[PDB]
Amino acid sequence: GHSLQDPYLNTLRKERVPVSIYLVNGIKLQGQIESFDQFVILLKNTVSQMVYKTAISTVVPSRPVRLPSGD
Amino acid sequence: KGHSLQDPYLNTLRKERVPVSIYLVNGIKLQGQIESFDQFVILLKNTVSQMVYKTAISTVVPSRPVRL
Amino acid sequence: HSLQDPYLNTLRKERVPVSIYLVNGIKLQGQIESFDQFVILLKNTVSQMVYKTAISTVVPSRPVRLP
Amino acid sequence: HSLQDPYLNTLRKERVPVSIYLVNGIKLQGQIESFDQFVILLKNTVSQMVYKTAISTVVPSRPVRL
Amino acid sequence: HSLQDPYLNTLRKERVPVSIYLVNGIKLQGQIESFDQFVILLKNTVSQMVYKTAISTVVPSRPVRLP
Amino acid sequence: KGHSLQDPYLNTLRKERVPVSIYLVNGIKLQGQIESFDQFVILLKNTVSQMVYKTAISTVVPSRPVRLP
Ligand SMILES: [Cl-]
Ligand code: NA
Repeated sequence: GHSLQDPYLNTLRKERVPVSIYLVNGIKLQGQIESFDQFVILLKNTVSQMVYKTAISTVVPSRPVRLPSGD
Repeated sequence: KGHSLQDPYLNTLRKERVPVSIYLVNGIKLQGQIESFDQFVILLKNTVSQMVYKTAISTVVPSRPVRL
Repeated sequence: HSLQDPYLNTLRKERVPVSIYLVNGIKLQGQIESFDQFVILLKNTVSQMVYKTAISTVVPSRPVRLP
Repeated sequence: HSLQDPYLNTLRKERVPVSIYLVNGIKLQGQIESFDQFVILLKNTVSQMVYKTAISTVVPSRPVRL
Repeated sequence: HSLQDPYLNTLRKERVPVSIYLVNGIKLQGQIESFDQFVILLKNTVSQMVYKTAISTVVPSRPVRLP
Repeated sequence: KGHSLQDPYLNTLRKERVPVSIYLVNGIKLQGQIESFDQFVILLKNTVSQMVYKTAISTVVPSRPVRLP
């Protein structure tokens, strides 16, 4: 049922857009989205850290990105 | 019943481009307009469009009264 | 939902002033305008949509009918 | 289910005063009037509806056996 | 599930003292009297039912040897 | 996208006994090696042994790069 979530994350991934991921505790993670599934996002820099979507509040691209639908 | 209220409510905000605030469970206030949404996230536009997980949302507050 | 629906419907139909406390301790006040499985529309200055996942307790301002 | 329901039911039937602590740390107190899969109705001056998703612990004021 | 269940059942059967840390940082202590899919019943100085949704970590006072 | 990323990722950390830090939703940082895990919990071990609910985890951060899934 991720008809917007999946293509949006896929676009950020394919375009290698640096993102900020804000967590429910206010912490801010930064990096590039490497992969994701129903439950987690793999966010890359020094290592690739695995972020649980339950703990995410908002994903903020570092620059404007064009949604395609269909990814 | 859901989302018999939530969907038309967000869709109205979307179509009418109503300025809104989205308050998160940590207390953070996001501001902008609803660009689109699905079952689990809302895309909120301002300088970029940020994707907000509904799990993390407490309230959505339109900047003005909206119809149905 | 067995208990929520009648309880919220009584509050709505009777226009009972209510407080809704959120999981982070914030207190909202107003009246129930409508609801569905996942959200409550809380009226005052404007109608704000509250996600039930973010609600801890709903406290009426006066006693409400059984149930 | 197998523990939760009989436990809340016992508290309800025996009218045992309980404290319910929420995930934010706030303490509610009253007697459990009814409950379902999602909420507990907790009675004193008014009956307040508590979402189980927001509960940490239910602490009975006295020893209860199920 | 395949790990949580034998782990909790072992702590129960062997009356292992545990500390249960909640998502708000609060610490509960006691021994596990019983549990089901959604709650843990903790007993001792304080007797109480704990919702797993609110738990961050279960820290046994000594390591558990699993089946 | 991804199929199940979580299992092979946790399995690599488990099998290779890779030191990890697990950050919880309240900001608390746990450290150790992944002893085992299932769909809902992770058993972490070293200075303290403990069972962590995934519902309470924000991010798992390996101490060193982990092989491609
Ligand atoms: Cl009442
Ligand atoms: Na152990």
